[PDB]
Formats: sequence, structure tokens, C-alpha cells
Amino acid sequence: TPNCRVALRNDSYTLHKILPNKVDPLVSLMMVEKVPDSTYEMIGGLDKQI
Amino acid sequence: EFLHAQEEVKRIQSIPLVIGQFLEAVDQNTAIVGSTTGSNYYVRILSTIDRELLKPNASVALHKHSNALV
Amino acid sequence: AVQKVVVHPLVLLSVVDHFNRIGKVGNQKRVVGVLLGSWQKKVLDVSNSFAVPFDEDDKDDSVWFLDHDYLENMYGMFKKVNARERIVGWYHTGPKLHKNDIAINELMKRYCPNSVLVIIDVKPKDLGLPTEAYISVEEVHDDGTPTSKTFEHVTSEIGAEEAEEVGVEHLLRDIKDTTVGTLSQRITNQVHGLKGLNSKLLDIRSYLEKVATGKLPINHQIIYQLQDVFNLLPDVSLQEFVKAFYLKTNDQMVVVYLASLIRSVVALHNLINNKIANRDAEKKEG
Amino acid sequence: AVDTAEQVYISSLALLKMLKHGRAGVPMEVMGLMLGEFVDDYTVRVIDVFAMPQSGTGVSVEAVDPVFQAKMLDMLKQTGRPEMVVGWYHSHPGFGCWLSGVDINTQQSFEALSERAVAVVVDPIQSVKGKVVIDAFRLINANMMVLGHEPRQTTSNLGHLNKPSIQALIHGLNRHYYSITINYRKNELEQKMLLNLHKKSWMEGLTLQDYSEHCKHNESVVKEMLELAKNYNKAVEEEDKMTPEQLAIKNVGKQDPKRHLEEHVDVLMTSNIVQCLAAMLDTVVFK
Ligand SMILES: [Zn+2]
Repeated sequence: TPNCRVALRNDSYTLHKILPNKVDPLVSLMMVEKVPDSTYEMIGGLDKQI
Repeated sequence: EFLHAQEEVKRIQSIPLVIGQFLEAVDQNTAIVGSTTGSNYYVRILSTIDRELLKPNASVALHKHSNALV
Repeated sequence: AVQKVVVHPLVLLSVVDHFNRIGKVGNQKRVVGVLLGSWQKKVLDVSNSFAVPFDEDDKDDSVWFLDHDYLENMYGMFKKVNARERIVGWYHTGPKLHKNDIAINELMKRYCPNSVLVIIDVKPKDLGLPTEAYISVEEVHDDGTPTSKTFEHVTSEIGAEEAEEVGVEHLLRDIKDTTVGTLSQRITNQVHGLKGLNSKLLDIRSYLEKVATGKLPINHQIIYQLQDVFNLLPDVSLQEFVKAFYLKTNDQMVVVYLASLIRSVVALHNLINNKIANRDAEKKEG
Repeated sequence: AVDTAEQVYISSLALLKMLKHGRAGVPMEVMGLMLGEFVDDYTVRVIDVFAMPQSGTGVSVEAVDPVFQAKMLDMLKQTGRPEMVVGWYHSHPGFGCWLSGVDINTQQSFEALSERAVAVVVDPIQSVKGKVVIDAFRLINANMMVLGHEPRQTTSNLGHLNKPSIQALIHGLNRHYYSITINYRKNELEQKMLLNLHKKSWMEGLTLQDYSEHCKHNESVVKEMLELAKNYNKAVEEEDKMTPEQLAIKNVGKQDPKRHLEEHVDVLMTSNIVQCLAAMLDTVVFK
């Protein structure tokens, strides 16, 4: 696979397992994982821009 | 023997731990962590830690030799 | 001035095998060897030892043989392989100790000034006795008394460092007297903690039997030093009375309503969780 | 006339000399000898171990001092017991156990002089918790290249004691040397004197730790046990059909309903009974 990491046995260097989840360092605030902060109706007066 | 098991699980963590940072979680009880020695690793993790503290990122404690999450 | 000695468990251990080395020709019933040490503070430390040829005669009990030349060279070996360690004294066994120990000690105080000796007990190993250690001082005896030697005692203990508990914990593997105890473990500590109470007391029983009956000459020091013990035990009173039920009840309340009730309700929760899951698999078999 | 699945007996007094002397010189790969008796064909015992003075070379044939050899042997003849040397050992701190290239040459020297001359490798800094990384080995010939190396035979205790570990078979296992099993010449009167003398307390068995911290600790548990009881209220009055075998498994957390429950009830029970029972006995015994 592209950018595929594998689990490598540290003695003899044999492929232990295909590792999933290709490299994503510092993606923390990316994909926020909690949305509900304000709703669609509580804006008011900006209908054309919406 | 059940009390021998809980003791030996308990005294694997009171040690001079090294500190790396949690990187990614594959599945149940195994994950990717990168040390602050460099040289990113892939080790087993415990059954003690509630898994909701490993969000993408946390400084974590690691054994020297077995290198597992502690 | 010695606070206490620290017995590393290789030394006793290395006495018992050497008693077993001569045991195939065993007719001596005592083993004398050299006790290496590491003097740090008023507390003493022992971590190594070896043995030396020694003999003793029952007749006249004053013809005895420490070997100086064997003590010179083999200590020169252990100094060469480890310059941390030096001599601190010597050991023997056979708890009814021979009175020759004045002569053994006063010889090898020219190797260590504050020399010290430890008695191990290879065969008596049952009730309450790990080891015993003495210290050598010499007063005259007392104010208006003749001269004497009078070995004095310093308390002892068995020590523990890392990479010998590793050797200990790998060698027990059977019952181990497991970590922090249960109800049964604490009660046995009260049992054989009390089985030695009368055991020390049956010894002090027999002493003032055989000294007050009229056999051996009385010490005076031990008599009044025993006297204040009897005028120090507490008695029962009203102040002991109302206080004891003030805090026995306070210990009791924690047991009664907080431990017995809540453990019952948890087991009562396991009733309904079982009986629901029992019959709902029963009525839904077919 | 060839090797089997043998057995190595080490004494209890040997093992403490091993990993104390290894822990003493933890950076610098300490060295010592191994003194026992070849008792038959395929068992061996060792009773005694003495160390060696350390040279600038390290673990090799040159660190074996022949004048320290015969003088140390001489003064063990008249005191204790004289016996034959049966091998040697050294310490490998940074890794578990395998014979190095300098380790394999000094093994050739002793196996040419002696019968088999079993080596021992001890890692002191890995052997910490409750297990010891000690292993013993023996050099195998190249003449049996057309035959079965490790010439083992009629027994079923080869698959025990270790499978050949991956960190050790990457080195000369199993085509330069073979492993050999270790159990302990363990006996009574040494077992009980090490049990009863390292962990014992006589007059401590009826002490009190009296009440200023004991009854204080009776507050120290009940308070969060109150709040944890309110958390126990929460899950039980919840009781919804959210597929309750799935609802119980998706919230395992070493948490409230039974795990963080009566465990505290046990500790409150054991502390107070042993306190109050020892209190009533001291009134009984002392007048
Ligand atoms: Zn080596």
C-alpha cells in the first residue's frame, strides 16, 4: 500500500503485521470530534449569506 | 495465584520509566507510540488504562526493555 | 557504639553449607570463620564471609586454633577481587556457647578494633530466633565487684538489597508468606506472635526458678531490671472503661452499617441479575 | 556415545554469588569461575562459585589468572571441600544471553581441557522483577554437519524450560552452541531459614498503630465510598434496554458497579477487625 507502515520484529526484522492508519502526526484539532456549539437558527439577519 | 498476578502487574510500573508521546492506536490493547529518544515504536499496551485518555496525543510512560505502554 | 548489625543473606547461608562441608567428618559441633564487613555508621553491615580451620577440646576448654596465616592470605584474595570489603569480626554456632570466646575475640581484635561476633543457629531454627550478635566491652564488673569480661549484646536484623531479593523471590516459589495479608494472615501473626510471648516467658520462668530455688549465684543487675517490668503493666479503671467502649463502638460503626449493608445489597443485585438472565433464557429456549 | 537432554544443578549458594557479583560491576562485564562435580553422563552439579580479578582486556582467556587459579584452589582444599572446576561465567548487561566471538574462544579452551565445561551467562540489569535471565550453554562441533546437531534422544523434556528465543537464535544458536536446562538443588533447612529469617515479625504481631491514624483512615475511605455509592445509584436506576449485554461491555472501565465497590468494603473490614481483635486480647493478656 502507499505509505504503508508495517510492524517489524525487532530482532530478526521480519514483518509482524501490516500496520493500518497511514501517518498523521499533529492532526489533533483537525476532525474536531465534537460539533455541538451553536445551531443553524440562532444567527438571524444573515439569510442571503447562509 | 490471583494475588500473585495482581502484584506482578502492579510492580511493572514503579520503575524509572521513559517518556514518549502517544501517536496512534491500532486496535484493542496494541498501539503506536513514539519515544522521546526518537525512533518511533510499536508495542502492546495494558489493560489498566481507560482508553479515553489517548485521543491522538498524550505524553505516556514506557518501560525500558519491554517498551510497552505503562 | 553499635546501633544494630545488618545480616546480608549470603553469610549465614555461607555458614550452613560450611557446616555441611565438615558434616561428613562432623565431630566438632561448632564452626568458626571470619566475618567480612562494611562499617558505615553506628549501624553495621555484613555482606561476605569465609571460614578458617578451628579446633577445640572439651577438656580444659582453652586450647584452640585460629589460623593466622590462612586468615592473612585468603583475606588478601578477597581484598584483591573487591577492595570495598574488609573484616569486621567472626562467627560461630552451637548456641550454648563455649566460654573460650573471650580468648578468640581478644586475639583477633588486633585485626579490627571494634570487633564484633555473630552467633547463627543452624539446627535450632524453629520458634523466634534468626541469629544473635554480641559486642565486647570490659568494665571491672560493677562498683564493688572483681574483674570480668562481660560480653554485651547489640540487637540484630536481616537486611535486604536489590539483586539478592531477586535471588530470594525466585527461590521461594511455594507459599512465600504472600503480600499484604488477608484476615487469615493477620490472625496467624497474632497466634505465633503470642506463641512466642509465653516462650520468652517460659525462659524467664525457668531463670528465677533456678536462681531463687537456690542453685546458681544471683546476679543483682537482672533482678531489679526485672522488677520495674511488673510495676509498669497497666490496670483496668473507670478511665480505661468509658474510653474503651467509646472507641470500640466507633470502630464498630464502620463495620456494621457501612460494610455489612453494602456487601449485602451488591449480592442482592446479583440475585435479580441472575434470575432475570436465568428465566429469560429458559422461556426463550423454544 | 553422544549428548542427550542433560541437566544442570546449581546450588542456592551459587546463585546469590552470581547475581551479586554481577550487580557489583554493572558496567564492566564481570568474570568468575564455576566449581562443582561431573556426577554422571547427563546430569551435572555445581556447588560453589568464586569470582576473578578483572583485567583491562575483559572477558577472555587472558583474564583467567593461573596463579590466582591454583592459589584459590589450594586454600579451598583444606577448608570446606576440594573439587574440580566445571565451567565459568560472565555478565552481559546490555542484552540477555548469547556467546560472543570472544566468549566462543574461551569456551574452546576449557572444553579442550575439561569434559564439557558448561558456560553461564547472567544479565543482572534485566533480571530484576521476579524472574532471572540466566542461561547455560555448551559448544557444538562442526563435525556433525551431516548429522543431527543437538544430538538429543529418548525424552520429552526438551520442549519445556524455553523455546529457543528469537534474540538468542539470531546468534550462534543453534549451529554453534546449544542450550541446556537448569533446575535447582533446592532443599529443606536452607529453604526454611531463608523464608523465616527474611520475612518475620514477632512482637509486631500484636501492636496497635494505635488510633490517631487508624480511626482517621476510617474517615479516609468512607467519604469517597459515599460518592461511589451515588455512582452506584446511577447505573442501577438507569436500567434501560439498550441491549444490556452490549451496554455492559461498551463501558468496561475498571469502574463503579462491582469493581470500585466492595473492594473498599473488604479493606474497611480487614483493618477494623484486626485492630479491634488485637485490642481485646491485650486487655485479656495484660492483667
Ligand atoms: Zn561474553
